[PDB]
Amino acid sequence: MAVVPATNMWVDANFKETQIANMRIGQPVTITTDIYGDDVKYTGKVVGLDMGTGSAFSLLPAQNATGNWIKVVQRLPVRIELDQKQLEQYPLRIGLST
Amino acid sequence: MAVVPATNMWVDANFKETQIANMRIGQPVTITTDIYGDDVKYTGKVVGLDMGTGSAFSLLPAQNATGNWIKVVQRLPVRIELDQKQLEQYPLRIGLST
Amino acid sequence: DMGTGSAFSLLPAQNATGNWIKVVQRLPVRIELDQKQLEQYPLRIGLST
Amino acid sequence: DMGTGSAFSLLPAQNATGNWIKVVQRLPVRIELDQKQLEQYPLRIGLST
Amino acid sequence: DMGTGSAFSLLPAQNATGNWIKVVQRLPVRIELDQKQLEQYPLRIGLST
Amino acid sequence: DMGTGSAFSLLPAQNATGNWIKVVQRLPVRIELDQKQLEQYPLRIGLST
Amino acid sequence: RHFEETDDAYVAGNQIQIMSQVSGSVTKVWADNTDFVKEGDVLVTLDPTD
Amino acid sequence: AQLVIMTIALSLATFMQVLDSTIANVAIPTIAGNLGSSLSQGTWVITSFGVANAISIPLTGWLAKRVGEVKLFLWSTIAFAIASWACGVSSSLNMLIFFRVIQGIVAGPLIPLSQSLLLNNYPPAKRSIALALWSMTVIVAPICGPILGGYISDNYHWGWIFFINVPIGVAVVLMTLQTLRGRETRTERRRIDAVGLALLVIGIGSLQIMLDRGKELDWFSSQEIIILTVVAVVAICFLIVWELTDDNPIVDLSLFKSRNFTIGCLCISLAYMLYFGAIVLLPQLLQEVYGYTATWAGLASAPVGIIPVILSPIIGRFAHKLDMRRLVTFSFIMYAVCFYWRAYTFEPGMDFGASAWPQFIQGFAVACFFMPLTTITLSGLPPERLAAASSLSNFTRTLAGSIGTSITTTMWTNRESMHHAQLTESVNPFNPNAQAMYSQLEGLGMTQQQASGWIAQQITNQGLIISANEIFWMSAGIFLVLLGLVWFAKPPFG
Repeated sequence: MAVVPATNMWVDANFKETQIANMRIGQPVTITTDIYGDDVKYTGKVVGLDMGTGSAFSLLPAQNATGNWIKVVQRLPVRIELDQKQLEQYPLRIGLST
Repeated sequence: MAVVPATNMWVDANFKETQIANMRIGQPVTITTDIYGDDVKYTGKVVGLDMGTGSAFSLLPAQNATGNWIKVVQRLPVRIELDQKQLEQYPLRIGLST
Repeated sequence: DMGTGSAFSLLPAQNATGNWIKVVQRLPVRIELDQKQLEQYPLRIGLST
Repeated sequence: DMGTGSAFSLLPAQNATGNWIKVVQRLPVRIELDQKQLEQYPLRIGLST
Repeated sequence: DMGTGSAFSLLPAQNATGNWIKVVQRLPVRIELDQKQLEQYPLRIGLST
Repeated sequence: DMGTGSAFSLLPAQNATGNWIKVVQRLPVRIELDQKQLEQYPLRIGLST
Repeated sequence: RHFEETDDAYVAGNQIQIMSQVSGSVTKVWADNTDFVKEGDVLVTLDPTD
Repeated sequence: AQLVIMTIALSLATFMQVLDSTIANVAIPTIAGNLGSSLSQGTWVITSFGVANAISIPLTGWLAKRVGEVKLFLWSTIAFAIASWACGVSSSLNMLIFFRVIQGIVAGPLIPLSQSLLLNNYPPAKRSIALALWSMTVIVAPICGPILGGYISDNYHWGWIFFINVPIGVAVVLMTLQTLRGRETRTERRRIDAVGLALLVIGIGSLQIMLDRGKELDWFSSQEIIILTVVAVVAICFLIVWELTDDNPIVDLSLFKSRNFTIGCLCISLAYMLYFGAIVLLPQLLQEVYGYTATWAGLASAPVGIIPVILSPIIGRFAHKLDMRRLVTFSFIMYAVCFYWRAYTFEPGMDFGASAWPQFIQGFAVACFFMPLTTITLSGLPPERLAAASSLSNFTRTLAGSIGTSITTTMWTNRESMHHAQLTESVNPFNPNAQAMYSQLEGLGMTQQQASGWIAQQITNQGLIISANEIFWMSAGIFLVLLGLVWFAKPPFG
């Protein structure tokens, strides 16, 4: 089975390569969810950016060998840490959009 | 071989993330199945809500990947419980829709 | 049977593209045959009926 | 052969899926080819006929 | 070679399906090359010809 | 490199299948970057240039 | 602009796949889906015959 | 009565061409296989007809002014029957290409000449009814084709696709001779312009070749496509400059001086671009991503003809009390509704009914788009020029259809590639519910490489569905803007 602790949760924000620049550690963030709508806000901070784009560790070709090659803008995940006093009263769940 | 008991059964709801803000544990619920029509109404109770939507537990998670022209909304299964006195009178089977 | 076709699938129906639409489900029923007539007209696995 | 191609496959085609449409079924049949003529006209595996 | 490619493939070809359509088969052939020519204009695996 | 991406892919390309459409191939090439300017302007794995 | 936005975000967390340190057969199961379990609680029990 | 028999005959004349156009594209795989050729090699059997027909359609009026409309109709019908027979009994791919070229060159004067004859012969008291009846045959044949084409492909030897046209031509010629006797058209001899013909041939042929071959050559990354587009653009520019200055009209461009004609042509051409670029995907999507057969795939588009086959007379009967513009607007809104319907409802496990209701809805949209817009297009022009106007309208419409197909196919494949790239990322180590899939696969005995291929195939299918639904959304959005253009046309309708 699985046990899912509901205390320490973060957010993974996928930004394009165009936006990754100008993002440093510790910058303020504001996160709004859909289950709670706009009636509740969240505060957080940048923890850091990842040294990989997801496609680094993929086990399969990104595109088919038979087909041609088409340019696709890449995305790079960013770790954002939430404040824990808001989760206890407005809890979240894994995989919700924001 | 697989042995499948016919005594205790529940229902997985798969609600939209945008309509679960106000559900609680123990709220009443009524269920009508497409096998017995609209003349056999079950009654149940909300045991609890799951953590992890439906995309989080899948190999190919539908997501708002950058470049997508159509936005998507996730779903989060919630669990219901059936009154067994009704169930023994009108047996159900796994996978039936309601 | 005690489950529909999708419930007891071999591999999970892979995650949809983001849309979901209700479709009717189907449940198998095991029908016996008269053996005395199979010998006159044999069948084979996978023939539609 | 005692079984259709849709069955007897690596993954037996799963009916009862709620999106089922009827299609004809094909049953393989084995044919022995005169061996005195293969030597004059060799054949290969997978050549259509 | 002794197979038409579709017979000798990573995933075996299924032809007793029902949605089968006829397509031309292909058969690989082995060609030698003069090594002296390759000495001054080298090739690499996968280049088309 | 001594091979095309399609030839040396984790999944081979199967050209002897009849439903084959010609496509220009590509060959990987390695380029050495200077490390002195990497400190000033870091780069991540997977970015595009 | 001074801001950067993205709708490709998703909440994330930790998950542990409970696994046994030994082989055997099961005789009890102490929890089901949507059950609160504390650290140090028994979740499964095996036959101690072997 | 003679009027009804003539109507049937001309309906058949305009029906045979649509049947022949639609059936071949469905039958191309088996035909290509039976003659020892590949799909790319065989698809030339369609491009040749496309080029020939594209050249032939603009030239209808020039031959009409000299040979005579009735004689041209009869001769073209007999020649088309003969060409279809010859194609049916072919025995090689090259011979098939030759006879298809001949057939396409012959068949050009069918649709516009038939429309002109029907419009003129009927008394003005029932012009609207004649036009309404005509629009039906162009809306029903495209669906009546693929079902029979698939049945013939999967049951009998090919060649019977091109044999059915023989009896249709025979009936058409017999009825036309028996009914049109004495209703001849006045003729006139005039000098021939050579530069106009040469420029038209070169330019339109180059455009058709470019459109039909761009995909496989990755469009502008091939020098051949570049030279083709250059020659096409230069030829068209010079021809357009010349024709407005030419004394003898190889192409009658004076019709563009009418505001109604310009607006109607533009609206019909753009709407047809969207329509025909959209419908093309559905058969391929069903056959490849869902496992449908050709006959089943064609059967999924039957519910489109349920509505028009009823409402067409009613619209024709009551045309006296309708501001046709409001019908065009309603049809555009109904086309947006249908495409948005498809956009938010396509799923991997969708039954036959999930792709049959939207076409039932699209029936209304198609029903109220051809007759009103064509009535506006040919509004107020004198009876003698109806031939040239029809030729121009058909030429523009066919160009729009080809352009739509060319754009849509490339968008579909490219967006599929993008989605494939964005999906395969999740399949890596360090991921539960990713090693579990491998474990279950190896449970069934598949190797590691085979399991990887299977996962890749599934990702491909999902990407195709997503990319296909992204195109439908774009088409509906584009429709929403094309709505208001139809209001620029004055009301001289009559």
